[PDB]
Amino acid sequence: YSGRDSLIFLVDASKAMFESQSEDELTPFDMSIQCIQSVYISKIISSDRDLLAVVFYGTEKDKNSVNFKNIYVLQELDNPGAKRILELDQFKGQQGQKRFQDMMGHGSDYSLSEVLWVCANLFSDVQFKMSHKRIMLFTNEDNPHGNDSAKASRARTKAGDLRDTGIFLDLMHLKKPGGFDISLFYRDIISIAEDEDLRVHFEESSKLEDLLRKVRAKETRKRALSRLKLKLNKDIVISVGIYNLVQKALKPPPIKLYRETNEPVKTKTRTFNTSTGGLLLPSDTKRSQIYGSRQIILEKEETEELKRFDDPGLMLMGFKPLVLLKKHHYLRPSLFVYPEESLVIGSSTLFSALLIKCLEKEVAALCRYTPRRNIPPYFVALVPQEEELDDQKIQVTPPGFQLVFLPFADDKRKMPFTEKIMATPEQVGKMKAIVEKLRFTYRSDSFENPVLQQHFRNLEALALDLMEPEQAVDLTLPKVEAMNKRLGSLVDEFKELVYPPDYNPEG
Amino acid sequence: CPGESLINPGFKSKKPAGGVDFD
Amino acid sequence: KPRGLFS
Amino acid sequence: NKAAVVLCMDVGFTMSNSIPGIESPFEQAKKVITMFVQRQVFAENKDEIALVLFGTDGTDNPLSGGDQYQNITVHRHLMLPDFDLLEDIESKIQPGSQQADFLDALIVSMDVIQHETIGKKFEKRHIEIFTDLSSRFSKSQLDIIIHSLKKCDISLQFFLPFSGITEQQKEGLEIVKMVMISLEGEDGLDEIYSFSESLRKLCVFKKIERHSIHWPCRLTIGSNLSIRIAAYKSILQERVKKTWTVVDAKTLKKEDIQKETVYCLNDDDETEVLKEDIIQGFRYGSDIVPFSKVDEEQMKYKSEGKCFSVLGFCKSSQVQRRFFMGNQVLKVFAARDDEAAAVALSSLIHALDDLDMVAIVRYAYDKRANPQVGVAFPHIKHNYECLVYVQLPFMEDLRQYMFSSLKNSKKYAPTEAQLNAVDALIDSMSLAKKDEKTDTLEDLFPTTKIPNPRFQRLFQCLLHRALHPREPLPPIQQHIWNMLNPPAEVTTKSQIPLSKIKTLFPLIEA
DNA sequence: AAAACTATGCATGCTCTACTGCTTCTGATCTAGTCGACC
DNA sequence: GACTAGATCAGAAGCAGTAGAGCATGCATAGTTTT
Repeated sequence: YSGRDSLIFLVDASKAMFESQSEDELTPFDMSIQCIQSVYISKIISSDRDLLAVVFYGTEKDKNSVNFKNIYVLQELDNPGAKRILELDQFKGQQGQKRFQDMMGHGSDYSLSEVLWVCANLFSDVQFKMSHKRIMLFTNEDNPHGNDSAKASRARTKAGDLRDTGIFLDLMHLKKPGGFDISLFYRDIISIAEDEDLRVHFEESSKLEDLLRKVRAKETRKRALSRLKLKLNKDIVISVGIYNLVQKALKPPPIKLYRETNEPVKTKTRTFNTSTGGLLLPSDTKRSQIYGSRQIILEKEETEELKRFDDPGLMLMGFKPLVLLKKHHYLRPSLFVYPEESLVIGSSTLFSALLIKCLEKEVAALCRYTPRRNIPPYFVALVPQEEELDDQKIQVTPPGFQLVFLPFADDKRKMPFTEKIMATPEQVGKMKAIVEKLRFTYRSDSFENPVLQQHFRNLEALALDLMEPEQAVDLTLPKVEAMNKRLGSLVDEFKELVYPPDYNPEG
Repeated sequence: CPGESLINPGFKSKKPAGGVDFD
Repeated sequence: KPRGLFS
Repeated sequence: NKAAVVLCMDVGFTMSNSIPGIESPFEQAKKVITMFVQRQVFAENKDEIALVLFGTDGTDNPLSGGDQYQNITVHRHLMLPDFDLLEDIESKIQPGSQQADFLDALIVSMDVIQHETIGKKFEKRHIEIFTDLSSRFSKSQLDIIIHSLKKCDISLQFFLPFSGITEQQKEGLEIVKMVMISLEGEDGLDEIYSFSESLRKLCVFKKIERHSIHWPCRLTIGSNLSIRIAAYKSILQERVKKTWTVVDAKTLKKEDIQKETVYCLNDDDETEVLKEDIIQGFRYGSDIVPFSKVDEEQMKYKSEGKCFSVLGFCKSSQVQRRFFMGNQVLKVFAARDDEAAAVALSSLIHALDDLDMVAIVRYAYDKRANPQVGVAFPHIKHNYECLVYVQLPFMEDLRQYMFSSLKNSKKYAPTEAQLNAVDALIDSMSLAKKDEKTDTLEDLFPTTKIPNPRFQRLFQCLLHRALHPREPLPPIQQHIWNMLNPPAEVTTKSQIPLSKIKTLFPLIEA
């Protein structure tokens, strides 16, 4: 999977798309625009290097390379930005609908083959490499061409050609007064016709719920941190890849701008001597350290040489029982080690055998790890990791090795001596009841970083000029009211049984 | 393929965060 | 109990 | 914290000659003293070292009297260790012909300690005697010396070149043993070290040590239950306290070099812009939206600092080690001098241990610290029990990568012989020994007890540069490599399995 | 002689700036084929 | 003959991650001054 995702938003501009079934409801055009804006925001937050486009079919005006009739390409394939969202915002309301009608027009005839041709031409215009090519059709007319059979055949042929070229097609049907049935025409155009997607739908498609669900977390494509050599001996060597399944998320680095005109400014740091005032090259400087009331001087090259112990890679040291590993010895986030056959052929078989036997014997491979050059070595343990899949066969635990760093003697600290007092069974039972009352199921993705979410919300509000930023609800805050309601009188009994009458914990 | 994100292909649709839900 | 020259 | 150590040596002729097949005792004592002073110099514990030698031609002592207390010199007074002391031991310390009794040396050492101890808070005092016991013993003041040592609370340690000796050495050893029994008793017998043993232990620089800051807080379960707790950092990536200082190559001074920052615009003219006109911003897609620092602080996420709340309790199976995040581990005990808090914490720990549960909690160091979601689990030992807290990941920190399955891969399916070879390799390279008598595992290669080689290398290079201003840096010490490698038995046992694995597995570089 | 105020060293967290490795875009070269017109 | 198209390799730029340096905040303790 290499390249970029290109997406085209086809929006129908027929009369039926501007009628509301109920007074308190959103017209199809409004829902389509809202979905497009939500997708734009999600793409900006997650993947800003992707390509998106917005086109209209059924309008009176035309704007395209081929100069077809009644097709207006509002936005060509380009990276998303706040300007495009602001431009789309002028069609959100009813006033926006009137503005759209005045600017473009609506209620005119059209041919789907020409629309698909324009979409294909837009796809061809892109000069980058595209991993995916997708089109979504927002419409509420299940029979766009019922009077003319030739137009339907042309549309089917164009859809088949697009499928052959490798263009995916999706139909996001919108609510219709009489119901939208896909069986009339859209079976052939739609790339995949699901077994359940054959009945008549009296309501908008469920995919719009997914589209409107804003995603505010950066998504990073698979990448190998390093490609190292595992050396069972001076003659036996295999190639492995190291990945980081868990990585801390940081706010995007701030940029420095000029106040007057609002354009980037570039910085540069230069060292100079005080007396002469001229520039000082790195070769005319040294390093010093004061120990024992004396000055020790070393050159930069020697200073970097001080960290050279062994060449980068993993060096085998033996095998250790898994019981000797301690959970409370965590020092650094763990990594994932996987085979790589590109550099060495035959590594996969040896790695698989090692993993299988380590799982069978419940052992972990102790190793010396040196990620890069001029880096002091560390001690790591490779723990076997089996492949675990969920109910839907979607892999949740990949197979390989888990690299966990082990601490040195310096990394540990001494704790003050404290006397130990043991609680009687009654207090333990009361606290057991309290703990059981607040039982809940935990998972790795049940919490969100409030700081990052708030930063993204503020940035979006500033970019799009919203009246007030959206306030993110923090799931990390304890639900004091719920816990108090659930526990009931247990807390009072525990406090009576564990604390003296006059204790005053707060003070 | 099943349960795939409609915004970012190649990635599974991450479910919404639910925080703590007592039994 | 290392103490003296060893501490 | 402070410690005043008086090192008493001798330069009598009895050490100037020894068996040619082994190093002379004088050389061993010199090496031990050098290693001790090196460790003290590179470990800034503010300890004081004095040096006295008995058995020299000269005489320089606070107390002279008559023939007693003679032939002894206080070479170096009590003060902080320095490279000057290393130079002094390198050259100034010289052998001699005159003999001397070590009892006079001990009395003069205590006199020096008593005189120089006043004015400073030296909570510990030690006297190390390096002698061969060849000289005769003037045992006439043992009662008073013992009484004074007990009154002043001054510890005594002796070093001898043996762990086939003359009767004089046997008598000296017996008198030494009696003195140690009088001072402490049975345990004193463990304080008589040999030169080889001292060399073995003092071959590594002192590990970097830092004192954790006690962090008080309140563990809250709901809104009515609170337990006073104290947290300390237990495991963290230790770094070097000192940092390299940029100095000029010619004048060797850091006052003549400074750093300047210049801001300009993306234009041919290269216009210069002051710092006051620089604003902060961020990139939103293909554009840049200004975001001033003041506005960012105004709209920043504000939370109450110093919070330790229990979000909930979950089964230990649901929390996996591979998800642990952060760069520290916290040990949480009850508030000091608080029995009620200790009882509450013990009850919680015991309940969690019995139910096989852990606490998902919210942790915030202070107001400026970002909130974190972590896991606290019980840690019960035969003597102390507490909680261990480790950070947990967020939704944004999880990466969903897909990897092909290896178990059901036809291309990379191992054969039976390959599996047998791998099993033999694993068995041969075992790093743990199963003692059947106690049915217990013993660690052959404890990694946690190995000092970091980085600091050892840095200190060795700094010392070599200091003592040899103009000389290339040496190679890595052999003992560092030995301690960074497994015992020779493991390597020897793994040769045949490794050769078999190499034969069975075809590996071709591309 | 005891209590209150202030100074200084160290721990902790956060943010900002070099340096190495992986991935993708652009340019330069070669090799193979196509088109024009004549005989 | 002239010209273009597609395959191939290397060089350079962008981005990710780590290490090293610097700057706020607290407080622990001791020292000094006042009553």
